[PDB]
Amino acid sequence: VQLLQSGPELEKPGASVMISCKASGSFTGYNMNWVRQNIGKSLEWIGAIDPYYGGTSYNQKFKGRATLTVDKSSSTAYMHLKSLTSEDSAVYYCVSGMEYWGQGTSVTVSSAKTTAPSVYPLAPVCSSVTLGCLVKGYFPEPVTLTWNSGSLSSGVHTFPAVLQSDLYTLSSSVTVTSSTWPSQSITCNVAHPASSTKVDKKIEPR
Amino acid sequence: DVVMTQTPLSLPVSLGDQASISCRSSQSLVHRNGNTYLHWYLQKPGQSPKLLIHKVSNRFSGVPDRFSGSGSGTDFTLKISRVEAEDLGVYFCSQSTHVPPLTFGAGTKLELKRADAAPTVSIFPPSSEQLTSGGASVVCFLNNFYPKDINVKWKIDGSERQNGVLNSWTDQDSKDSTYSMSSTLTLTKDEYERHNSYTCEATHKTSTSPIVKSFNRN
Amino acid sequence: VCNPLTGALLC
Repeated sequence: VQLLQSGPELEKPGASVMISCKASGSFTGYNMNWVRQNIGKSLEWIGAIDPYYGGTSYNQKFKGRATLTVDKSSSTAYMHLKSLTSEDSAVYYCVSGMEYWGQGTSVTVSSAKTTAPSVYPLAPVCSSVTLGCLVKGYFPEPVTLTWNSGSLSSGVHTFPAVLQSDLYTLSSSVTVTSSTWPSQSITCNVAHPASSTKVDKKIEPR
Repeated sequence: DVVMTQTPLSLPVSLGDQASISCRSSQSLVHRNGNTYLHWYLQKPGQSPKLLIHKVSNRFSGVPDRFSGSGSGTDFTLKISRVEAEDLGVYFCSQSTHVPPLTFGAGTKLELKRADAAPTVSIFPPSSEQLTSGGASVVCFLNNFYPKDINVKWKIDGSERQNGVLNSWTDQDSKDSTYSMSSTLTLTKDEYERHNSYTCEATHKTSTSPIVKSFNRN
Repeated sequence: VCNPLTGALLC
C-alpha cells in the first residue's frame, strides 16, 4: 500500500487549498482518513470518507471548513480545506483505514508574496572560533545554505527555518579552529530559488 | 472528545535499554462491542507515522518482537525492549472507540541519554551590512548542550527585551547526542543605537547561575 | 466502511 500526496501549498489567510492523495496497491475497501500534524508534532484527526459510497464523518472542529472527496476512476482522495489561518500551517496526511500513511502535504499560510531574504555574515565580536550566517525575511521555503560551497561541512549547525510575521528566518553556525580563520576564507552561500536569490557572504573580521 | 495523556513526553535512554511509555485516556476505551480500539504509531525523524501496535497488543506487519503493547480500559503501555537507533522517534497512542473524532496522545519522543554538557555560547552583533538597512539583528548560538531544556532571555542595558525574538532549535545530534539553539533579537537600527550593552542569557541544568555572553555596541 | 482499526467510523 502506497499513498502519494501532492506537493507543498502556499496561501493567504482566508483562502482555501485542495490537496490530493493517490493510492496504489483496494481503494474502495478502506475509509480515507485525514490527519493534521501541527508544529509541535501533535496530531489532529480531521475526518474520513468511504470511497465506494461517499459518506463522510468529521471532527466538529473541521466540519464546515474541510470537505473530503474521492475519484474512483483514478483511486485519488482529496481534501478541500477552507478558512485558512496561521494555525493551519502544518502537515496534512491521508491515512488508509488508519493503517497506512501518505508522506504528507505541507500547507503554509502567510500574507506575504514571494520575498527575497537579506543574507548577513556574522563575524565574532571585536583555539576555536564560531562564525554565523543570518538569512532574514524570505518566503516561501526552502533555502539552501552551505559554507565554502559545501566543502566546509563538519562543525555546522544550520537551524530549521521559523515563520514569524509572515516571513522566514534561518541561521547557521560553523565552528573551526583558530588556525583556520581568518587566515583561510570562509563564505556562506545562500540560494532562494523562488526569489531568484543567490548570494555569497564572506565572513570578515570586524 | 477523549483526552489521551502520554508520559513521559521525552524519554532519554541508552542503547539496549528497555523503554516504557504510558498512555492514559480520560474515559474507558473498551467499546460496547468488546473491542478496545487503542493503537500505537511510531514516526521516525523525517518520516510519516507508521502503525506499530493495533488493538492494544497486536503487532503490525513487519514490526519487531521487541515492541509490546499492554493495558486495558484507560491505562496502556508500550514497551520497547533493547532500544536501537531505528527505534528513535515519536510514539503516539490513538483511540478510535469514541468517535468522531479519533484522538491521539501528544507524542513521546524517544531520545538518547548522554552526559550533561554546558552550551557553547556565541553572540554576534549586527553586521555592518545590516546596519546600513535600518534594522539590527543580534544573534546568539547556544551550541552542543545536554539536556535539551534551556531558556534564553535577551537583556539590553540590563533590562529584558521580549519583543522581536526568533528562536530555533535543532533535533538531537545523530553523532554526539547534543542539542543546539539559535536566538535572534531583531530591533530597528534606531532602537539598537539607543542602548549599548547586549547580553544573551540562558538558564540550563549545567549551571546554578545564568550563563551569559555579552558585547558592547561601540 | 467497516475497518478493523476504526470501529464504528463509517460503519
